[PDB]
Amino acid sequence: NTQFTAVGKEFNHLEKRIENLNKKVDDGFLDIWTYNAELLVLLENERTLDYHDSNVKNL
Amino acid sequence: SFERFEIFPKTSSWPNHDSNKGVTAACPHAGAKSFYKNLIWLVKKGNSYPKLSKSYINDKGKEVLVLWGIHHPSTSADQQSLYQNADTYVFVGSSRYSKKFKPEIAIRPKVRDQEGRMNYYWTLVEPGDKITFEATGNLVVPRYAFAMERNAGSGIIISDTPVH
Amino acid sequence: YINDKGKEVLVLWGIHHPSTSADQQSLYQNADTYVFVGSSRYSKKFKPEIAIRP
Repeated sequence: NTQFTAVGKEFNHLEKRIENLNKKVDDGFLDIWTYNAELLVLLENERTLDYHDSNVKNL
Repeated sequence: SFERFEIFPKTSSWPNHDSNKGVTAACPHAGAKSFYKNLIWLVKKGNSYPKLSKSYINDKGKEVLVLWGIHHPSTSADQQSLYQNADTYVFVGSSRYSKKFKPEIAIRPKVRDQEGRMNYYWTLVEPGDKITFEATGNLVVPRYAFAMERNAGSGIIISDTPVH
Repeated sequence: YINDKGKEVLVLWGIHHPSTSADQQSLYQNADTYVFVGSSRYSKKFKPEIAIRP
């Protein structure tokens, strides 16, 4: 999926708690996607080279 | 959409105050004391500064963004130089907005060689709405406003990267 | 008022800002007035802003 998003927010010397809430929402999403982007390609690469193996063995 | 227009024109709408002695070195142009183009530092006509009471109705199709300032002078000495009356107040009013300001007179660490300060405010008068100004000194009135449609859904890039 | 009720009590009030000095006096006679709500935690002194809004 892909919503129009405009990540990025400005705060001042006096709204630092918020700015840190915003920080963790981001880091939070980073750690999530990075992990799934990786295991996805990893496990999908696994299965794809078995497909091919499975395929000649069928021949 | 974003059209900038002049509501309170530097000529007609300021009969009883000085429309162009409102100028400081903090804001130089041509190496010569000037000021903002959209505001207008209304000072005392002669030895007078009557109650000013200007209103504007938003007839433009969209909503209009209005900015103004409140001037806090370094000392009682120049509060009088600028506006004669020592106790003053500004009052912006509107269907939704509404705040009475009172100038805080004190000496703050020189900045841009300035021991006084100016606070800037904004507010969005929606279509059909009126908005009253009213003052006895210390107001920095609008010259220009901005009518606009926002899709108010985006952000700011801060970068040294070229535009193409 | 002391809150003796078992739970917590939600209190609302208003501060009235009159159009003009004319009716500030009609309503409350004194021209300079203030309200003061106080409490163990809360505590604010209000002063009525007298002006004519749309």
